[PDB]
Amino acid sequence: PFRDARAAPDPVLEAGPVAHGPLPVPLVLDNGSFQVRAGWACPGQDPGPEPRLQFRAVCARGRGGARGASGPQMLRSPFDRNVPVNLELQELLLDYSFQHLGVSSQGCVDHPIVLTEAVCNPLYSRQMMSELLFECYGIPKVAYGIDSLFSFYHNKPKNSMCSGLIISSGYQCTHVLPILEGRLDAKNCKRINLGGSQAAGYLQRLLQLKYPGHLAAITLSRMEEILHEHSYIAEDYVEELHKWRCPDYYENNVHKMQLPFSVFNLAAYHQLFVGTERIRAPEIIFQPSLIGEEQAGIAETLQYILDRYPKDIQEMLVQNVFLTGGNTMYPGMKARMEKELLEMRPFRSSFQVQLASNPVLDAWYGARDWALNHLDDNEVWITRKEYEEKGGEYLKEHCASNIYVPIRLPKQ
Amino acid sequence: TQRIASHSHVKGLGLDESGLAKQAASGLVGQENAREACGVIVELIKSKKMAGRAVLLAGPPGTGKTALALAIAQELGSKVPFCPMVGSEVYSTEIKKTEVLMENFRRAIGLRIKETKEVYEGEVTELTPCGKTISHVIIGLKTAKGTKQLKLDPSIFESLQKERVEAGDVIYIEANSGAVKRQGRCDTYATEFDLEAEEYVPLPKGDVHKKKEIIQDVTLHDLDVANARPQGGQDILSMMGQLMKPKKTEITDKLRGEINKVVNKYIDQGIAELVPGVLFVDEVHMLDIECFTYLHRALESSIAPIVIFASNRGNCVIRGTEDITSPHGIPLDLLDRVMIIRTMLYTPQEMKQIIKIRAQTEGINISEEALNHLGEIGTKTTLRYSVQLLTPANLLAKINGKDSIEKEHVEEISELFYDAKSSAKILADQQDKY
Ligand SMILES: Nc1ncnc2c1ncn2[C@@H]1O[C@H](COP(=O)(O)OP(=O)(O)OP(=O)(O)O)[C@@H](O)[C@H]1O
Ligand SMILES: Nc1ncnc2c1ncn2[C@@H]1O[C@H](COP(=O)(O)OP(=O)(O)O)[C@@H](O)[C@H]1O
Repeated sequence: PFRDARAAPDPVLEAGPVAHGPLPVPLVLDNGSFQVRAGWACPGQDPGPEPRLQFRAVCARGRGGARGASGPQMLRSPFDRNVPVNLELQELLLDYSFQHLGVSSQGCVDHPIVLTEAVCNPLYSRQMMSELLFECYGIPKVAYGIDSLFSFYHNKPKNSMCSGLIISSGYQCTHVLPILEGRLDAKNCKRINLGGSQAAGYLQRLLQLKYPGHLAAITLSRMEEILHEHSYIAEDYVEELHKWRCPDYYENNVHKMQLPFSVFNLAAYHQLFVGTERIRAPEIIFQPSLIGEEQAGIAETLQYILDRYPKDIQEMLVQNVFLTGGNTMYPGMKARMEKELLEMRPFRSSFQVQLASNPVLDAWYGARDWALNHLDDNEVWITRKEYEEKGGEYLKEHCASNIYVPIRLPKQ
Repeated sequence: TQRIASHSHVKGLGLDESGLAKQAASGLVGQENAREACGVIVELIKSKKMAGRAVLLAGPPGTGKTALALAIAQELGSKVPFCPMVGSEVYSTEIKKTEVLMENFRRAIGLRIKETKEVYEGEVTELTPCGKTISHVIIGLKTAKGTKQLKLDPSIFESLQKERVEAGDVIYIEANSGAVKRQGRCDTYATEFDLEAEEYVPLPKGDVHKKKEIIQDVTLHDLDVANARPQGGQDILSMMGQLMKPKKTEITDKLRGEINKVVNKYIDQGIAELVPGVLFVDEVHMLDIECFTYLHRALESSIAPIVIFASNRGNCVIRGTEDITSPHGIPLDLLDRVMIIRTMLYTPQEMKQIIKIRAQTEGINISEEALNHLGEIGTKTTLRYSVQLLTPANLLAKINGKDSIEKEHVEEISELFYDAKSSAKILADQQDKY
């Protein structure tokens, strides 16, 4: 039976939890598309004690017009396909986050910040995100990095130079990232235009067509439960669906999702039987052709990037296949990935598949551990004055960050 | 399961390590003095030194002559060729009588060869030829255990082209033979069209590449026959093969000469080894005087196998002479070239043991009171007749809902199926009616 989600927690703090040693403790801000995750670096403690503000990245303002609201509670959100592209709907998302974390007082946030961004970020987008940050909030110095690569940095066996493929899958994108000597080989990195949002959207539209008698009973927040709790990824889809074909297996494995009641009441207050549907929603990232979409999918793409290298460095970078982010949470994901990988390697060769320690939070914990180390490496950060000579389309090439290129944007 | 048959209970000569016989062992009973002699023959065949030496088993019907001859083939085992033939096989309509003798003498000598069987199989990922004309062709293969690349010669490429292979097909290559087999299209492409005439198979779940050590057996006769007439060369695909029907033919002496000379080359190089085997000319008294005379030449030849003969005749006329009698139906001239082993009639207690060994081979339970009755009936008739009644008796026991032969079952069957002796008594009485 379905549950309902929680809302409106009580995060309130003093003006700044400044510890011993250096006073400018940075904010660690994972600016996610599904949800934002934000908090103080809190140095000198091994386990990250409190990743506060776990909240959905969505805002309310309706037919009333005169007000808007920002916490977990018609709706809007600041992103287009995992790049932020909104003005004040970004501000009132930052404002919520700062106010609930506490801030000093004066006409700026006194603390430096580390902020996640898109695997590639359009130059205009980076420029705007820098302007909307330095101008309005007055931050002293800033760092941009990629969610996935922070999660890798967290999960590495050692704080040392590495190579691998990162497999990442968030709200509206999945990416395959080849990395060599700690550097993202962004020349031949690739992404797929699908993700967990689109899975839920498909599972919704399926069950709407299965039970037209009660369109209103099924809605995204209930699709979330069946997709998180009750769905799994096949080892081989055309074989799973084949064992699902016989009634004696079906009845033993179909999921009985009881709606809340007011004929045994199921003619409207149905038990929403999900069978094959609990496979067809996860599978979208491996076979986007279950939707209309003609793209290679996470299987053909991995082969298509992996055959663009010399045969020795393939055998190097496949030694660390890493799973992180959103959709990798499905049960069975490691097994499907390592089976699909076994067919596309030399007959006796070796590979290894690692799953992130906490697939959803390790991006933030990574950004924490990174900033807490690189406090004083002033070649890594963008300082407030640099933004006055370099127009905002500028970045500092540390590991776990997008590849910079010399370029400039006309503005007046 | 395997069908039970007339000798399937005998498993060897069953001699002890000193060479002496045991009373009852390896599915034989009795006959110590006569089957210790086969022990010596087995050592002679295992010694490999000799050629053309020969043996005659002699004695009345039903005394074990072919059982002992098959027991020898067990003690040698499948390493060594053992060619059985019946005297009456000589009278072909395609070739002269001595040619049939000579073919069968060659069949009893084997080449034993070793090679590493090596197999590649899976979906074809790519074909790429490699200047002016094709020097080699690269091919890629995939299975659910991995991928490989291979480097083919243009002869193999011609064979792939002939099989109508293209990328996405599932293929078996055998690297030794140059054998190539198409097995259908890989089912990943099964949606290329809704209806198309191909057959689609799943991607193989086995290894891309496999190795074995195998042993090839071939006789000198196989070399003779393959090399004498032009090999047809038709994997079908060639209508000229339709016109000229095959026939057997007199293989020339010259060709056997060259074959001997080439095989000697390979057993010097260590590529092959030689196994002199056995030819069992059973029913020998059915040979003609021409053939009996030709054996005086072939048994002298310093290449010939060991030959075993068997016969059941007394002092009958030699076939083709119209006149001359001789022991065992064999000419005295040849009978002085063989060592003779005599074979002896069974006492009643021997037959009881044979009957019980047949019963438990054939799968039938029999009570002691019934087995004593088949023992008695065997003394009145013959061993080969008492052993026939076991199965029909069991089948009546089964119809009457019982597991085991009891006296009234064998007694009923005895009244229902006659013997040759008692049927002949009927023919002597109703003499004028047949
Ligand atoms: N000593 C024995 N031990 C076990 N079974 C035997 C023995 N002697 C003969 N037999 C069996 O009895 C039958 C005897 O066939 P046998 O070898 O006597 O044929 P034969 O008359 O000598 O020659 P042919 O094969 O030409 O008829 C077979 O079923 C055989 O297996
Ligand atoms: N436990 C879970 N099982 C399955 N899917 C999950 C789970 N938790 C989150 N998701 C999926 O994760 C996606 C969001 O992941 P996230 O890393 O926050 O995205 P981003 O970094 O792009 O904002 C959502 O589409 C959601 O459906």
